[PDB]
Amino acid sequence: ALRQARKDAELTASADSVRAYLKQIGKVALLNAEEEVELAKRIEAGLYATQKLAELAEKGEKLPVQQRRDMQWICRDGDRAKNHLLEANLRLVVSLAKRYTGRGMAFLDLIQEGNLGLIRAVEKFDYTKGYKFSTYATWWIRQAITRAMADQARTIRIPVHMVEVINKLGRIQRELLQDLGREPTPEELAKEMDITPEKVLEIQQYAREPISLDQTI
Amino acid sequence: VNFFDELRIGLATADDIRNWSYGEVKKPETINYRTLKPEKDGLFCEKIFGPTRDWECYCGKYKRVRFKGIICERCGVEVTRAKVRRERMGHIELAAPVTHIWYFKGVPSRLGYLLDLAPKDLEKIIYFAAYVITSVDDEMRHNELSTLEAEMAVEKKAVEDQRDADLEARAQKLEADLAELEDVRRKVRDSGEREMRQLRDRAQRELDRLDEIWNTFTKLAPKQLIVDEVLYRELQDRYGEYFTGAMGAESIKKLIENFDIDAEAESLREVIRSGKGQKKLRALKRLKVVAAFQQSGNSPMGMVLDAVPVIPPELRPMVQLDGGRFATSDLNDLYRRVINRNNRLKRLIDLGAPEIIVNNEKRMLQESVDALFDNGRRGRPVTGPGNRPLKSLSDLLKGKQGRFRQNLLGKRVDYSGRSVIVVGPQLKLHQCGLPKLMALELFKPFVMKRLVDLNHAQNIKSAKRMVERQRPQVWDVLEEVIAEHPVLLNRAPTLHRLGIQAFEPQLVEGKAIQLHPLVCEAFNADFDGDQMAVHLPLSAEAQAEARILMLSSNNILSPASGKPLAMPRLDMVTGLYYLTTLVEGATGEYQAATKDAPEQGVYSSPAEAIMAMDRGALSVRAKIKVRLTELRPPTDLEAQLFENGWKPGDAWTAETTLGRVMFNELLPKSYPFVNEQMHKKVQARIINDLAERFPMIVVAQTVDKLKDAGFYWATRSGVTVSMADVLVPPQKQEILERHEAEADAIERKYQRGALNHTERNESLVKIWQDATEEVGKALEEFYPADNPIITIVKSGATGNLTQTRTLAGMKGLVTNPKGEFIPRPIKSSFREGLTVLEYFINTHGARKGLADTALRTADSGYLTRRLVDVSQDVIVREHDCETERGINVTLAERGPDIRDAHVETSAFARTLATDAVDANGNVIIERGHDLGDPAIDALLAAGITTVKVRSVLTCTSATGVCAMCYGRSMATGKLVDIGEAVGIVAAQSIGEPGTQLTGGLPRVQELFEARVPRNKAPIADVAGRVRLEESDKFFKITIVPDDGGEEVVYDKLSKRQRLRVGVLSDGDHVEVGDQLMEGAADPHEVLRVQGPREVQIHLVKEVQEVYRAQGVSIHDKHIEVIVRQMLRRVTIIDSGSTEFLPGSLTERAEFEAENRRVVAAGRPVLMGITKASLATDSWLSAASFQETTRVLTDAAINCRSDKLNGLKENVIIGKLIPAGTGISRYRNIQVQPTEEARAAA
Amino acid sequence: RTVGELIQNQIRVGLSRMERVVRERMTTQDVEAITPQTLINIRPVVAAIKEFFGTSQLSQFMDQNNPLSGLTH
Ligand SMILES: [Mg+2]
Ligand SMILES: [Zn+2]
Ligand SMILES: [Zn+2]
Repeated sequence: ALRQARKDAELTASADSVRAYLKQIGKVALLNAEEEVELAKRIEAGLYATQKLAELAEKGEKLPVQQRRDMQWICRDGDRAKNHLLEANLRLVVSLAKRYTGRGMAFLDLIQEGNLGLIRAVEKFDYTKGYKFSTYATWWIRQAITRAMADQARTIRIPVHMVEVINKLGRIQRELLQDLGREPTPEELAKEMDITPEKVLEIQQYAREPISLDQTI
Repeated sequence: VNFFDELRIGLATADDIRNWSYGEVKKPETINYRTLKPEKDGLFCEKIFGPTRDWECYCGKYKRVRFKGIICERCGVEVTRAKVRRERMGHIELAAPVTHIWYFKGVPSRLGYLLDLAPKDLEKIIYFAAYVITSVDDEMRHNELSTLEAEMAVEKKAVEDQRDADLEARAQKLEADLAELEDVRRKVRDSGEREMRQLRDRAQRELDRLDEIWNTFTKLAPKQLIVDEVLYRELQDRYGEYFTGAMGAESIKKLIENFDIDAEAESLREVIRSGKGQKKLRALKRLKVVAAFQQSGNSPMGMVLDAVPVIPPELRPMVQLDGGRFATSDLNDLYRRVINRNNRLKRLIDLGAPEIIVNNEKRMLQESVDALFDNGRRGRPVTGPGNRPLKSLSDLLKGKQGRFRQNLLGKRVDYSGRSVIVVGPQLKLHQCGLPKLMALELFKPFVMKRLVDLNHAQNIKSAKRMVERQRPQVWDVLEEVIAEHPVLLNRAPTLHRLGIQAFEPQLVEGKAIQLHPLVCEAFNADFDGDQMAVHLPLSAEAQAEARILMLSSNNILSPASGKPLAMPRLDMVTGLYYLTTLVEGATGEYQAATKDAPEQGVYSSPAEAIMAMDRGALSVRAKIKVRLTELRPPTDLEAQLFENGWKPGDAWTAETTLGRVMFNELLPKSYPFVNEQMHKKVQARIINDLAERFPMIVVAQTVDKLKDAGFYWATRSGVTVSMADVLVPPQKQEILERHEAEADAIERKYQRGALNHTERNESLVKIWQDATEEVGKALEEFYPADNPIITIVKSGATGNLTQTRTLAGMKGLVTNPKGEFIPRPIKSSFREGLTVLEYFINTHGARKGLADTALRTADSGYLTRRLVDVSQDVIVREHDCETERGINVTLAERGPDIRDAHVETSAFARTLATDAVDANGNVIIERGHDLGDPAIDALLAAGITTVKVRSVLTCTSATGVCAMCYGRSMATGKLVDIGEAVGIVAAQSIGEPGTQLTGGLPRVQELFEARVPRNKAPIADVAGRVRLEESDKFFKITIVPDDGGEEVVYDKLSKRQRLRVGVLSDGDHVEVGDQLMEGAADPHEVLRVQGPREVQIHLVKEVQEVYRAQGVSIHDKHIEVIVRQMLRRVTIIDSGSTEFLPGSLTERAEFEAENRRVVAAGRPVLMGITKASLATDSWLSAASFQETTRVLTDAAINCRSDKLNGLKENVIIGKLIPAGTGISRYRNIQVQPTEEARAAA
Repeated sequence: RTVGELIQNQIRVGLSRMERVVRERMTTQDVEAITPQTLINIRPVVAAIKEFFGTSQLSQFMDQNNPLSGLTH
């Protein structure tokens, strides 16, 4: 009744979203320099085979079966390659996702917001340079995550170029709270940002995250 | 629009949700940060939801009322009124459809019970932890299974060959190694053998995997779970025409599409037929949820959501709070999460992302929508600021503070005020007093109307200014506007029907509501800072009903009994008691001198006596001989003196007091004479008699004159309290010190330790209680009758002998915080003043009392809520159901040949079932007799010791009850009305005295809840002769039967519980009805042993006895209305064989109709009131009481239609209450002016 | 437990809130060249006190209906 309900409490609270996907990303083993290059070559060969087959599809000349099945097999090889690469590169995405925990947006979505940037990275990766796909994709993961966190983190919309000021305001206010000890003043904030002290007042009123109705007071 | 009938519930199918919606939500944005207008196709957006402000487009093109129905081509919003923002719902198109949580996390899971899964397995399927195979083609997989088994066998042969080859190679390698090296070698042999063993393990695991793949491929069917998904990965590409499978809710949509319901039904029928036991038990819960979809029109397709509806913008509003801050609703966050996740998933489908990412996005989306519909339903809830969970949609329909319990039941109103109440003793019972400013504010339109209808205000605006300035010209008008215009006075908490009363507002100066002194008994309102609300009925109907129903003058008698509540109390009692009390040895007393002098004290008129009393010559209380004319004489005196004619003008001599004459002068011209002191019981009896005999207006005036005279004489009463007026009795100390002498010996034996603590405590408590009673007797004896304390007490005005006992002599014994009595009593009177010890001991009981009474109000409120919610349906629907069935009331105490004391609560104010036949058949009373005191007396004088009365317990009505079977009403004083809501009257009346209920409230609570007793005393299943087996520690009771067979045995019988007092002894005979032990019989036991009617008697007897104990009296029929609402359903063991689950509570009439079979098997059940309001026929009320989601889910899938026959539901929806003045025979009445009146004009 | 102790608890909780920030601060800052006057967080104590008299049930508005009301309060 206590131990059984303890076991039931152990069994019921099972997935928890994060542990459900950590399992999934845990399965497909990560690549090394050769396999990344091979799968990139395979991807771009597949895309080249599709952009080739477009010609023979739209224009004409119904080619013999063997070469067609070969080209289809190269398309499928490209698909397999991009899918296997995307299934490989994920622990990077979660490792970068684990930086932006409790920053308006939920930790769970930021991984997928990372995965979009990852897929764009996979789209626009250049193997000829031979960069390491982590060190390459770091750009796209970050830019995608922070581009999402710019918009969807807040209830009210504020563009990235007008929220970066609020984030950096937060950071440097934390810095000035850390160093000087006390709270700094909008004037000194405007002296730090090099702006009109009537703007930092305007940006704080935006920085007021809205309050609920059904709250026990 | 204005009209309504039966409401029905269902499941919102994606097409129906799309058919609701006006546009699609496809942006996570709320509002623009600069301009604060909502963005296009986001939350709050003006395109789909209509415009924000009244007559405005988004950009700003049309703001005229001229243009109605036109849709601007610039933005695309429709120019209409802003109200539609509360009436317009949105929708969200999901790329992948997700399931609804309600039919999943509910116990049992319904989705799983439709497609026969375990809820954990279903969970795993819907939350993307498993693939499910939707449809397998047995014929197509069977046909070419041979070839696939051949290529399988080849696929095995290959890996067998490779295994053999590698084993051979490693063996050859080993032998070559040994041959090359030839202890150190034997180790390398061991290593080689180990590696061969590893090859063997790899090979056997591969073969096992292949064999298991073929096994799981061969054994394939719909509704099957895959654990690892390597099986499905290998099964995915090969066999691409035989089976299909998806993860999530789309799979469940395809599954519910690939489903014929009648097959599952007819399979279920043979499963419940053949598979009787656990499988029939599991089939039993499936029966209802499956069989619903056949009898109902709605499909099970609507359990999975392709589109999700969006609650209107204003129910989840974003308005800026004072100081620049923004106040939003949590819904916005959840909807934003859902739409964001959706809009990401769409892009994941657009790009062509991998299936794991997409399915994880779908899982997270599922979790988000699940959370949005119900947060904290699955696992950890979503938290925004400071780790507090956000209120989901189902959170806005559940809990104590969501809806129903607070939001739909009670709310603040217009044309309404609240002030401090004060006694206004000048006023007539129908009149009240209003603070003239408060009044001026309360009738602010009604005054303006008259001020512009007259030439006092030139224009309506100017009138609205003049009423604001409160100018001298409005006050002469406010009388003209308030002239016979009723107002509804209400005090929270409203404990009974007379807790609200309508009055005529008189305009008074000051800041106080001048209440009438007679309605304080009803309102339960002491003038010690209590406040009452006033309401202004606006509609002609409301104004009329205020004047007709709830006018104080009409509501004199209690709904509870029919005793007058609007009667002299506290002051008026002492006033009239002094006025009428005849005391000897007074001034101007009638002596009747013997031969020497005249009689001296005779009076020609009451006027002469008033003239004599105005002089300091005659006292108002003396035996005097008036000659009376205007007052109707006593029955005997009329019978003697006049006989033929009455006495309006006829004169007669009395022997009374001027006060009694002055009192009788108040009572009606034709009413006979009293000549008796007005004790509150006698006042109650007279006013009750007057209420029974005369019209209500007459009584309502006579009681007003009684009030006027009462208070006028309450002054000249001479009732004051003083240190000299309160007297300590002389025997107090003599008794106290005589009990101290023995108490000393008790405490001495206790100190010695010869007597136990409990024995000494008991002895001392007994002694000092005896002493307390003695001091009480001394207080009773010593005090003169003219003493003010005796007047305030022994007139019945207030208090009791106990209070004057505590004030004169000794406070007595006083209890610990536990309840056990402290052996040391309070020997000092409150006149004498207490010692620190005595007072400090007194504090306990006072505080405990204050606490328990401070809880009692809330507990009794809670009880009254249940007792109202249970009897929501019991309204008088028709005149007569035409039955001969009735309950049998004794009406007489075994002769005499000895009248019954509780006739007044039992068989008084009741319609009869039969003709009152006697021994011969000299039939005295016929059917349809009110049973008034004359009739009740006549039935006693006839010589019958029983009568069969027609009650609600035996009423054959389709809906509620029929008028004639209820009996006459207590409120009206006539036959109960064909509209009356006798159920909620009964509920209020039974619910009210719980505050005054000081063995107690637990017993009535547990009785009405029908729960197992605190002391389970057994009743006799069979009659027979009792035998005593005096066992060790406990008892054992055996009844030897009359018919012949086995004797009834119970194991452990509690000795401390005590056997029933004819007394229980070894070798007596006891009846079937008789309870064996002294305490409480288990209602279920009594039902199953005897039957419904004896329990119907027992419950009413038991509920009455505890009221009779506390002194309050309610009329049995009010209990019988609730006991009826208890005993009116059946429990089914196993029967029906068509949409009837075994172990299901079923309503009588609906059960009987299908049971009889013109073209089942039920036993009587006794249900608890909560278990009755839980198992009610209605759904939106059942939802309003408790467990909203549970019942509403069932209601939705069942498609269960409520008739709105119950009042409680018809309160929640703002519709005309069907009870009282809301039946079709009332609400539709064509009143034409009569043909003779028309032409006359 | 009286005003002194009821404050002392919030000083304790504030100082415990400070101890973590100190434990981090001395971990991140250089060895010897740190200066505890230089590196010390004032927030978590002043917050712990300000929050005791800000909204907490045991820090009530004085009953100034009269002296006696205050004295009893
Ligand atoms: Mg009071
Ligand atoms: Zn427009
Ligand atoms: Zn009836």
